[PDB]
Amino acid sequence: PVAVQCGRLFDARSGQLKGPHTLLVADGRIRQVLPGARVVDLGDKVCLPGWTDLHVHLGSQSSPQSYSEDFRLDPVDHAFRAVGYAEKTLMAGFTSVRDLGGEVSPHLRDAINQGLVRGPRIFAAGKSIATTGGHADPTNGWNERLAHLVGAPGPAEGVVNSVDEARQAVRQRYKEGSDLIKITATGGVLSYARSGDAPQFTVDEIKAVVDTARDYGFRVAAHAHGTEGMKRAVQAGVTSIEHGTYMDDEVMRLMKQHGTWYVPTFYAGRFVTEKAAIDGYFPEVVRPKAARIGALISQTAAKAYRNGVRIAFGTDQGVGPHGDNAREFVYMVEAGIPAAYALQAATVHAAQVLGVDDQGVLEPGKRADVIALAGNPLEDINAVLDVRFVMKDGVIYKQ
Amino acid sequence: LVRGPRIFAAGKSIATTGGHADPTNGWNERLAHLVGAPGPAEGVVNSVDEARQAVRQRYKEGSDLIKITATGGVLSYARSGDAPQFTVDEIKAVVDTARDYGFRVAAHAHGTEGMKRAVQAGVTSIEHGTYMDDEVMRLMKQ
Amino acid sequence: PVAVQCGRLFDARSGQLKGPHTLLVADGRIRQVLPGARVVDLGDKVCLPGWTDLHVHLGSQSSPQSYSEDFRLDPVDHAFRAVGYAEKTLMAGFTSVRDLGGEVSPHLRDAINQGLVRGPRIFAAGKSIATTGGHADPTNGWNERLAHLVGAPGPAEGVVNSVDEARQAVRQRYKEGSDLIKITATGGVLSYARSGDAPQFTVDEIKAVVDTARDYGFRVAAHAHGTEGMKRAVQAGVTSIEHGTYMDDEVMRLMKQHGTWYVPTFYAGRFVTEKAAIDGYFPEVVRPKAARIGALISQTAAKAYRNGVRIAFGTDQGVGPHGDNAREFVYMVEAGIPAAYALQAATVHAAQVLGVDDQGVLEPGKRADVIALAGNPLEDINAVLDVRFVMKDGVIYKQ
Amino acid sequence: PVAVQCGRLFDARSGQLKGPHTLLVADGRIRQVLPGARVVDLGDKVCLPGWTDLHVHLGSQSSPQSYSEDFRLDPVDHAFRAVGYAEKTLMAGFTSVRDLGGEVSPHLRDAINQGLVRGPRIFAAGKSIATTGGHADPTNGWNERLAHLVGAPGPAEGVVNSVDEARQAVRQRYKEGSDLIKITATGGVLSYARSGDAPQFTVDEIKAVVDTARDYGFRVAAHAHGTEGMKRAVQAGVTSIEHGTYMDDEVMRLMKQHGTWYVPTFYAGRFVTEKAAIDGYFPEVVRPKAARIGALISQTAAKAYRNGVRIAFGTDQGVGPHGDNAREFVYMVEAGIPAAYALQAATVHAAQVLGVDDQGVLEPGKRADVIALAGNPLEDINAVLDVRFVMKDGVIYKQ
Ligand SMILES: N[C@@H](Cc1ccccc1)C(=O)O
Ligand SMILES: N[C@@H](Cc1ccccc1)C(=O)O
Ligand SMILES: N[C@@H](Cc1ccccc1)C(=O)O
Ligand SMILES: N[C@@H](Cc1ccccc1)C(=O)O
Ligand SMILES: [Zn+2]
Ligand SMILES: [Zn+2]
Ligand SMILES: [Zn+2]
Ligand SMILES: [Zn+2]
Ligand SMILES: [Zn+2]
Ligand SMILES: [Zn+2]
Ligand SMILES: [Zn+2]
Repeated sequence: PVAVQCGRLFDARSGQLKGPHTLLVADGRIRQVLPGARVVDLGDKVCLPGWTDLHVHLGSQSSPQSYSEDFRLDPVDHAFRAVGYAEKTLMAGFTSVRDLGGEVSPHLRDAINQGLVRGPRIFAAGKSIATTGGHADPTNGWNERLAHLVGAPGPAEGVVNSVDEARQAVRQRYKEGSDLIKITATGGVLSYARSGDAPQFTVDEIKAVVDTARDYGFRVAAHAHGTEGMKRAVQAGVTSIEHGTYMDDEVMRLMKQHGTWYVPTFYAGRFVTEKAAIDGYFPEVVRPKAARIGALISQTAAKAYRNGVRIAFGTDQGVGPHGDNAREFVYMVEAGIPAAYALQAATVHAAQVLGVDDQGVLEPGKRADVIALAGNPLEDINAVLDVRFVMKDGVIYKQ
Repeated sequence: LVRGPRIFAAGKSIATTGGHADPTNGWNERLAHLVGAPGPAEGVVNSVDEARQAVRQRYKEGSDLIKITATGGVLSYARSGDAPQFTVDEIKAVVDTARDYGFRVAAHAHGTEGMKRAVQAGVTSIEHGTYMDDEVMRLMKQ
Repeated sequence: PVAVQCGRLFDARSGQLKGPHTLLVADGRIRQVLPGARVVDLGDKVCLPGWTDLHVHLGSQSSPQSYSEDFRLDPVDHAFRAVGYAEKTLMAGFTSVRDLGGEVSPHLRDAINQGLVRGPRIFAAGKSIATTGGHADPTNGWNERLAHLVGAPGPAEGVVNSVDEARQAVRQRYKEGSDLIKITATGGVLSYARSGDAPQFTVDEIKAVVDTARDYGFRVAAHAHGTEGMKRAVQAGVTSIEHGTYMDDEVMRLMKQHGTWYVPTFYAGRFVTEKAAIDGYFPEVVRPKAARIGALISQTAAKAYRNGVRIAFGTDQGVGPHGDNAREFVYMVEAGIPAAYALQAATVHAAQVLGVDDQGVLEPGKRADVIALAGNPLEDINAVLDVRFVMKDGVIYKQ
Repeated sequence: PVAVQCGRLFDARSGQLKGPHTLLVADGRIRQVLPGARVVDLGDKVCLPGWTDLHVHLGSQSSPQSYSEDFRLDPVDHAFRAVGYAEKTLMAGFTSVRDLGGEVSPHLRDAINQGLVRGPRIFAAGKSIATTGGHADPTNGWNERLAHLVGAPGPAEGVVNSVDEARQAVRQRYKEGSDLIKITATGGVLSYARSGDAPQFTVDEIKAVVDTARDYGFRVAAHAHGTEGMKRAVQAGVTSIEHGTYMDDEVMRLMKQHGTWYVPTFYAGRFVTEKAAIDGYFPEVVRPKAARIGALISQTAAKAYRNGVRIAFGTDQGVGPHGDNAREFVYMVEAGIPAAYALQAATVHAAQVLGVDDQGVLEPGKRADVIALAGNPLEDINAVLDVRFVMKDGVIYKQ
């Protein structure tokens, strides 16, 4: 039971910044909010709800040695790195994340929930579902010998080629403690494959995935660059679309009429655009796709925002360095999106994307996830780069 | 050889991947890798043809009837307890295959949706009926 | 470039407590000691070299649920616990440990060396070498189905039955990044096997293990309860003997003539004796062995010390809770061993056991592992339970 | 707390029949014997210690359908028969048995010890150790397809071909919960192999088996028909020899000097001789061996007894029907062995063969295994076929 006196409070529901306020917190919930036991004085700081990043990969981080780790490193090394990654993510002001791929994240979520390590609240997708040769196929680029001693990946490994295999893959993800489902509808940039945006799912397979996920209470996120795969994913009924690179007017209309959420991920596009100029950083098959696809996200996201498509906050950290997520906010404001909507997309719209109602706004009966900033972010957007106070579930982690 | 009652045996219970009767729930990655993904011979089905093969495999092993788990359960090492784990097509395939071999089908069900699917497919008995409601009651009576 | 000013200093080379001293720490080494840049002041505290624990298992900790973790838990789950275990071990005053079994410990050592997590300096053995049905056999207690699924373990898994297999197992431990070798010469208490002290190695096999390890520059530690297996291990040429449970005068003469080190591990025996009186804590096949064997270590260690057998500090944490290793000191003093020798066995004798010469004494040119206690340990031993200052390699971790 | 009053008592230590006696049974042991709480009255019956059968196979019983059960029956089907087999064996007067082969018998021993089923006290050997193509090879007679499916058996399956393999096989039998070791030194009758008495072990392999078993505290029993293999087994140091079919003067001298025990098994030879005259009962490869070898046991056992070879009681039930083991007594008497020695071989010599000292004679401080006969066995041996009172460990199972 504590009382946090905030000099200025940001309302995520209305998007407006209020004046001095007091928050009485008990049992990890916001017990009461008073306009105008232990006292926490942040009377010269701007208070906000904890941020949510809807696209992270806490089990990896890009480096020049990435494309060999799968042959040299064990999951235990990735877990030891993920401890520091999760600590840096929590200290940057993000009290919740959605992990969109990786088999160490559910274990890390269990460890954080038990109290062994510090970090955010993780909504884990587990292994991403793909087709043969797809963006998430775990055998792309392997020679004949390794592929022969591995075998052709199947539904247990996340690779499907029919409706029944898609059903089995969704059920296998449920068996392993996943919180949601992730599919790759088209090709990608960082995969060891020729194509970058070709459609890799049929409408029947995506419909089977969505129908199976509805039975287990799972939401489906879709990775899509090309227009045809994005259209198939939207018409099948996925909840969110990732990177939306080649989105057009018909896809925009379908998104608006369906209510699908859009996650642009400015940070990943800028990172892959900058890192493709360095010789030898990416493999020769990856570099042209990175150079071509990275420099379109800002334009596509600005066009989608101007047309009324619902946009939510997500960065794809795992390509960029963990702990620098808030820079995305800056990229959102220099692309023509107002700062208030940018903060709403990380606080109140992120909860709608996640399908929960116990977080997002500083209201009674909700989780006590509170952060504070030195400066007011509605005038200068760089103020989000200096987080002073972090509290999660009523426990103070930075003060 | 021994004393006891007259036994009508069902054998291994048919389930889906991660179901209440899945024999690999809660096993770590190593044991599950040396076991492999259970299939129709092990009682785990994910399609109509797999359900047909599972019913025929139970017949091959001298079963007297068929047992399926339509929803989740309590004592299983799985997260859910009543979520629907069978599609209507799979249960219909199970019942149609069992009718050919003279088998009756018993269904384990806690949640309402799985119970409704099992009843509308044509199972003989429903087990534990935990979240039964008025519509399921009417369907069972009819 | 720091200078630490201690009110009283302990000399591990001689076993006496000196007066005020100043130590100049630069580049991670002890540069120069002065009788009587930045200044650290511990003028009311007693300064000592950092302790070494020669028997730990940082990848496990005994609990009521232990004997099922082999079927329900993954290595990443163990690594997430090992992070906290290592943090507690380092914080308790132990800047160096010798891990005597486990496949996670080398990865934790690499992570600590890279700076990802905090912990002591680890000398890891990796997998322990045993025979078929031995104390360290990873398949003991499994049913026929699982045992057929995995197959009979061989030299790669650490199970040997001949001279060539022992050679290959030593080379396989070298291939996996081990710093030393560990064998189980007899049966044990916590294994799922019927015997507790029967001889499980032949002289030829142990000689082959020692001869192979000598080529690769390793030292061999042997776990031994029974007199025949321990005699075989001593006569083959192992470096240290663990738990010495049924040691007698012929064995004592052999160790005195051979120069073998002895590690009693009071804490493990006391812990198993206490836990054998709780119903259901241990399996039914384990409880009688624990009750019989636990209550003999104290007497055997005292009677070995009275005859002049060289004794080194070890606890077997992993059986007891990590971070409580200093309590072993108390068990050493109440058994008739002077506190000066108890501290020397953990500082200067531990370095001799490890085979290194860059640690153990606070002398110029050696690593700067310095701990400080509030009270004086040479009058009351319980003062070892309150560590106030911990420094390792020149970096302060507690002050 | 019971008192049993017997009209006449047999002294197994001396071989004489005493007069009336009273035995006080408390806590499962014989407490005190009186010449001349609850009272059990057997005043018109002869009291004896419970018998021991040193050669049984409680997991099988010979039948016309035997040589197909390896392909159509599961172990549970055998356990359900073993329940009744053990009940009949205990009810026939045998309170202790030594099982000389089978993977179900250790489980039956555990079940009887836990009290789930009724039966005698079992000393089980587990799998029998043989060489490639040996009498106990579990793959003899299979076609190429099945043999390729299972693969060539190794030490885990009980087949050895070298010293290290024999060591590993002994350790593997120890790992599976065996109480002793069993090897087949020569060929046999009931195996699906060409030979019946050829030497199938080398001296080095048997010496390795014996030396390994001595470390783990086991005794070794060797099945042997031919003189070369039996000589090798005797000179290596086995504890007992089974069936002794082609024993000669040199072998007899070797057993007399070494102190080896001899188990003739009259019943098995008589049964195979009787069943070799029925068409189709045995396979064509088995019938000539049975007809040749069965009709030599009686003569060999009698002529071995005349030379002073120590003889112990054994039948090989599993070949003949369980519960008819006492008939062997008759076969012993008509072959020239006195009834007193026949009873001593089953009571006091059996304990020496087993290596235990808590059974065999009705003396204070020993287990209370007491049987009673209606008639006097020292005048008519057929009285052993009518057992009226059976008690084991102080619990009355028949009265
Ligand atoms: N994960 C994305 C990275 C990316 C995002 C956005 C733009 C460009 C690249 C991919 O590999 O396809
Ligand atoms: N077998 C049932 C047990 C049960 C029956 C009825 C009610 C609750 C539990 C299950 O695990 O689901
Ligand atoms: N590792 C030892 C534990 C132990 C140490 C000392 C005494 C008793 C037990 C064992 O299981 O055998
Ligand atoms: N087990 C013996 C049976 C037997 C015993 C005695 C004489 C003849 C046969 C065998 O098959 O060889
Ligand atoms: Zn993506
Ligand atoms: Zn991604
Ligand atoms: Zn049920
Ligand atoms: Zn040990
Ligand atoms: Zn140990
Ligand atoms: Zn035999
Ligand atoms: Zn036999």
